[PDB]
Amino acid sequence: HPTNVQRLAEPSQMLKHAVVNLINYQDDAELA
Amino acid sequence: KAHVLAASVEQATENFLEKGDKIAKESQFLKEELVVAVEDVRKQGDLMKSAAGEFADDPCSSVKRGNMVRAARALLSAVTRLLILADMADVYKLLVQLKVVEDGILKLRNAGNEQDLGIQYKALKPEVDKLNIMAAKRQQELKDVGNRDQMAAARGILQKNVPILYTASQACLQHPDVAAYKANRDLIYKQLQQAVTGISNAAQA
Repeated sequence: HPTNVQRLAEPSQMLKHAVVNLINYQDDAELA
Repeated sequence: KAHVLAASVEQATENFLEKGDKIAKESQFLKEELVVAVEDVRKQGDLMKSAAGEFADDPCSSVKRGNMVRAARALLSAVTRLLILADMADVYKLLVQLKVVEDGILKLRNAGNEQDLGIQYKALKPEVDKLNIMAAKRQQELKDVGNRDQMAAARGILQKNVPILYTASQACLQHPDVAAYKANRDLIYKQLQQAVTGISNAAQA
């Protein structure tokens, strides 16, 4: 019986990483 | 292709909300508060969905990029508030079970005859076992090695002394006129209460 913290731990981490990756997005080819 | 990145934020948001919705629905503690926190994650999550989608469609727009960054900040803030409440809910559940064990220890201590002592002992043993599992799961989440050790020590004292208090109380009931047995019973009871307070304070550190 995982705690609430354990149940939300990895999901929260995946969301944080995905947000960081979107912010990291840069592609100067897009300019054209 | 920037939408590939926006899709991942969406996938992760939905995944997170699914878990949050379940905890908010199943919680016996902070139920209403967890619901409000999840509602906001959902609200900020949908705002992010729109902002991220606009940004992915027009990557070079400093404006759309700005709306996305700010929507991202609001979303992660709501996620943090939910995690905090979820954690408090876990602590509340542990504290309630600790109280069950504390009340059970007093009852074991003061059983009036061997018949009731045996029953109060059978009533306490399962609650101690459950409390320990919960306190152990809390220990693995504690970050300060100090608090982690205090917790470990308190759990050990609790488990080691419950059987001993039974034996001590049994002696008092079998030999009512012997003061030394009552003193021993009180000494063991004291060790147990110190473990209880130890668990209570370590759990909230």
